[PDB]
Amino acid sequence: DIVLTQSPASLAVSLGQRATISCRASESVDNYGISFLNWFQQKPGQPPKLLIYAASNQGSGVPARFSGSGSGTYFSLNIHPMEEDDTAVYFCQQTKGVSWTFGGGTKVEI
Amino acid sequence: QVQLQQSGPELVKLGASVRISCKASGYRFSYSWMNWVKQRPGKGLEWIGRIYPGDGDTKYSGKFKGKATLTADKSSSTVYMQLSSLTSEDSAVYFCARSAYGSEGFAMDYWGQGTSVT
Amino acid sequence: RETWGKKVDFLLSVIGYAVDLGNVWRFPYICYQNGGGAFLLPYTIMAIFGGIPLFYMELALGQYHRNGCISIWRKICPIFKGIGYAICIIAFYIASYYNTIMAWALYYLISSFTDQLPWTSCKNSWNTGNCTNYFSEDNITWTLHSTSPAEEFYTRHVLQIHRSKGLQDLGGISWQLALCIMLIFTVIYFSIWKGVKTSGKVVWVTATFPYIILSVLLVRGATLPGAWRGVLFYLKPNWQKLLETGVWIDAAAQIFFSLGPGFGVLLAFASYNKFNNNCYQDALVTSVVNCMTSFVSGFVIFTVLGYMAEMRNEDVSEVAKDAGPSLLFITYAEAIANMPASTFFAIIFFLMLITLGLDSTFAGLEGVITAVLDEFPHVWAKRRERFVLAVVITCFFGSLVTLTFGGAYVVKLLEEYATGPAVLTVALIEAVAVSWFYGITQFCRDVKEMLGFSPGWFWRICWVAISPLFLLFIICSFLMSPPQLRLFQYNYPYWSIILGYCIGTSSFICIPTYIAYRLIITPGTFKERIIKSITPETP
Ligand SMILES: *[C@@H]1O[C@H](CO)[C@@H](O[C@@H]2O[C@H](CO)[C@@H](O)[C@H](O)[C@H]2NC(C)=O)[C@H](O)[C@H]1NC(C)=O
Ligand SMILES: NCCc1c[nH]c2ccc(O)cc12
Ligand SMILES: NCCc1c[nH]c2ccc(O)cc12
Ligand SMILES: CCCCCCCCCCCC
Ligand SMILES: CCCCCCCCCCCC
Ligand SMILES: CCCCCCCCCC
Ligand SMILES: CCCCCCCCCC
Ligand SMILES: CCCCCCCCCC
Ligand SMILES: CCCCCCC
Ligand SMILES: CCCCCCC
Ligand SMILES: CCCCC
Ligand SMILES: [Cl-]
Repeated sequence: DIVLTQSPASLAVSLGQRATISCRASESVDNYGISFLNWFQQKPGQPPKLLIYAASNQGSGVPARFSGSGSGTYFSLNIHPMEEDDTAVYFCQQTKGVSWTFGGGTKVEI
Repeated sequence: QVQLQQSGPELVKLGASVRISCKASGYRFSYSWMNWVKQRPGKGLEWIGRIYPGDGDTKYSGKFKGKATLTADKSSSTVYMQLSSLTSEDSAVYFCARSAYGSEGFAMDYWGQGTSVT
Repeated sequence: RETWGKKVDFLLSVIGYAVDLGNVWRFPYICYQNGGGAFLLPYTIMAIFGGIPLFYMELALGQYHRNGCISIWRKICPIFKGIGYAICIIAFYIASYYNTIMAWALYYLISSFTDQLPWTSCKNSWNTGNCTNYFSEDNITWTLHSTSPAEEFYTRHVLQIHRSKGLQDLGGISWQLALCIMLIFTVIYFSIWKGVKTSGKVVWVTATFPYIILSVLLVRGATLPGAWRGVLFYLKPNWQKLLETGVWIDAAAQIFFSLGPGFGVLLAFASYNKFNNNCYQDALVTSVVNCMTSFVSGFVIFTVLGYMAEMRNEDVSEVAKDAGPSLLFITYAEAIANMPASTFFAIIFFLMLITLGLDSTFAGLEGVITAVLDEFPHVWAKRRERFVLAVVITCFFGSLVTLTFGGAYVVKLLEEYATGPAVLTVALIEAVAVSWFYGITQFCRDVKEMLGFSPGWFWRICWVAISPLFLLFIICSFLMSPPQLRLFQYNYPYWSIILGYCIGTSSFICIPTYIAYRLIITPGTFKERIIKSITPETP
C-alpha cells in the first residue's frame, strides 16, 4: 500500500504570514500528466470540505488564498494570506491505483 | 445543487451489525464513485472502501475487506455500508463522499452530516 | 465449379501470402473520409486501370531478371538507378510510421488480459471526461461534447495525447510504448535473421484462424441491433461529390499501398521462390482476394459505424468527425465490447492482427534487405548480421519521434505525404522507363519465351499510353490539391504543408540526383552520354 506521511505536525497561527504544509509522495509518480493528489479542510465539528484538487487547480467555492505547488513527489501548500478563520486540519489523499489513504493531520494553533 | 443525505445516530452492539445509507441526488448517479471515510474522534481521517453504482467494482483499504461490504442501488439512488463483527473501538463518524467526474478524481464537496454510532 | 479444388487451393496459398494489415486498417478510414459508396466504384476503377498491369509487370520482371529492386536497373536502364534509393527511403519512412499501429495493437493485446474489459469502464480508471457507458441501454440522452468509453480509452491510455497541445508541442516518450516497440523490433529481427521463408509451417497455421475470426466478426456485426444504417451509406452512388472533388488520389494511394507495386515488395518476392509456376493467374487471384478482404473489412467497419450512429442518434458520417488512423481501434473496440465471449474474441483478434502486422512488416523489410546485396555482394551479403541489425536500429531511431505523447499528430502527417505522391511518381517513372527506354516488344518477347503465351491486347496498350498518362494525371491532381489535415479538435498550421512537401521530396529527389550524376562519369557530349545511359548493360 502507498503510504503517505506529513513532515509537519503543528504550526503557529500568524496573521498575514506564510504557513506551509507538505506531504511527501515518494512511493508515487504522476500517471497521466495530472497529479493524483488532493487537499481537504476539516474544521472542528464540521465535515471535511474540498480545498484544492490535483495540487494545481482551485476547488469550487474556494477562495484564492490557497494555492498548491509542486509536481511529482514533493507537494506544498501556500497559505500566505491566512486569517483567523483558517484554524482547521488539512489532509492529503492520493488517487494512484487502489491506494486511497489519508495523512496524519496538520493542525494550526499558537 | 447536490444534497447528499445520510442516516441518523444509532447504537453500537458487541457482535451485531449496522447499515448506514447514503442517498445522493443532484447529478448523474451511476457515473461517479461513492467513497466511505472513517473519522475517529480526535484522530485523523481513514479510508474504508469505494463503490461504483452499477456493480462494476468494489474496492477496500485491505483492513476493512472482511469487516464491511458495499451494496449499490440504482433504483432509489442510495448506497449502503453493512458492517460485520462490530467492536468497541469501531465507534466513529462514517461520512459519504462522492468522487469527481473522471480524470480529476476528487471530492466534489458533497459530504453528509455524519452518522456517529454510539 | 468445375475446378473448385484448385481454385480454393490457390485461394489458400494467396491468403497465406497476400493479405496484410494495410487492406484492413488503411482502407476503412480512407473510404470513410471520402464517403462510403462514392469510394468503392472509384476504387475498382483505379484498380482495374492501374494496379493489375503494374502488378503483373513487376511480377514478370522479378521472375525474369531475378535481382533486387534496385539491381533491375543494372540491366534495363543504368541511368534510372535512383529509384532504388527512393524505394529505400520510402520503406524507411513507412517503417518509421508503420510500427506505431503494431505497437498500439500489441498494447491493446497486453491490456486485454484482465477479466473486465477496459473499453467498458470509465469510472476514474486513467482519464475520463464526459463519459457514457451505455449508449441506449439505460435511457440516456446523448448530448453534445460526449465521448465514448472506447474513445476515451484510446485517447488517454494507449497514447496520452492530452499532454501535447498539437504538432508544435511534443512532450516526452511513453515508456509503455517504447518497451513494446523494443520487443516488437526484437521479435522482428529474430524472424529475418536468415530470410528463408518459402513453405513455412507457421504461416500455414497462422493463415487459417484470421478467416474464421473475420467471418464471426462479420456475423456479429450483421446481427447487431440498429446496424442497418451503415449498409445504405456504404452502397450509395453519391455522384454529386465525384466530379471535381479529388477522390481518385485517395483511391490511388490506397490501391498502391495495399497491392504492393510501388514499394519494392513484389520484386524481392519474385526474384526467388517462383520460376514459371502458373504465372498470369497468381497475380489475378491475389488481387481478387485482396479486393475481397478490403471490401469485407470496409463493410464491417461501416456496419459498426452505422450501429454507433443509430445508438448515438446522429448521422453516420458524423460519428467520427476527424478521425484518421484511429477509426480502427474504436469501431472494433465497441464491436468486441458487445460480444458474449468478450475476452476470448478480443485476445484472438489482437493475436491475428499482430501476426498480420508482423507478416506485413517482414515483407516490407525484405524489399530493402535483399535489394542492396546485389550491388555490394562482398561486404554486406556474406555478413547477413551487421546490416540487418543496422537497418533495425536505423528504423527504431526514426520511429522514436512517433512514440511521443502526440503520436497521432505524427502518424497522420507521415500518412499522406511520405507515401502519397512518392509511390505514384516512382511507379510512373519505372513504368515509362520499362515501356519506352526498354521496349514493349522486347518485354513481350521476353515474357513469351519465359512462359509460352503472349498477354492480351488490353495489357499491351495499357503500359504504353493508358498507365503513364493516367499516373501523370493522378500526379497533377495531387500537386493541384493542397491537403487539409485536421485531427481531433486540432487544425494543422501552414508550415505543416511545407513540412509534408519536404518529406515527400527527399524520397523522390534521389532519381534526379542520380540522373545528373550519371551524365558526369561518362565523358563526351550529351548525345553519346544519353545513348549510353539509355542502352542496357551486358553481363
Ligand atoms: C466536457 O463537457 C464540458 C461542457 O462544459 C466541456 O467544457 C467546456 O465547456 C465550455 C462551456 O460551454 C465550452 O467552452 C466548451 O464546450 C468546453 N471548453 C473547451 C473545450 O475549451 C469539456 O471540455 C468537455 N470535456 C471533454 C474531455 O470533452
Ligand atoms: N503491404 C506491405 C506494406 C509495406 C510496404 N512497404 C513496407 C516497408 C516496411 C513495412 O514495415 C511495411 C511495408
Ligand atoms: N491524401 C493525399 C495528400 C495529398 C494530396 N495532394 C498532395 C500533394 C503532395 C503530397 O505530399 C501529398 C498530397
Ligand atoms: C503481462 C504479460 C504480457 C504478455 C504479452 C505477450 C505478448 C505476446 C506477443 C506474441 C506476438 C507473436
Ligand atoms: C504493461 C506492460 C508494458 C511493458 C511490457 C514489456 C514486456 C517486455 C518487453 C521486453 C522488451 C525487451
Ligand atoms: C480487378 C477487376 C479487373 C480484373 C481483370 C479483368 C481483365 C482480365 C483480363 C481480360
Ligand atoms: C516538430 C515537427 C517534428 C516533425 C518530425 C517529423 C519526423 C518524420 C520522420 C523522421
Ligand atoms: C520518461 C521517458 C522514458 C523513456 C523510456 C524509453 C527510453 C528509450 C531510450 C532509447
Ligand atoms: C552495427 C550498428 C549499426 C548502427 C547504425 C546506426 C545508424
Ligand atoms: C519538439 C520535438 C521533440 C522530438 C522528440 C524526439 C524524441
Ligand atoms: C549513397 C547515397 C546516394 C544518393 C543518390
Ligand atoms: Cl485495398
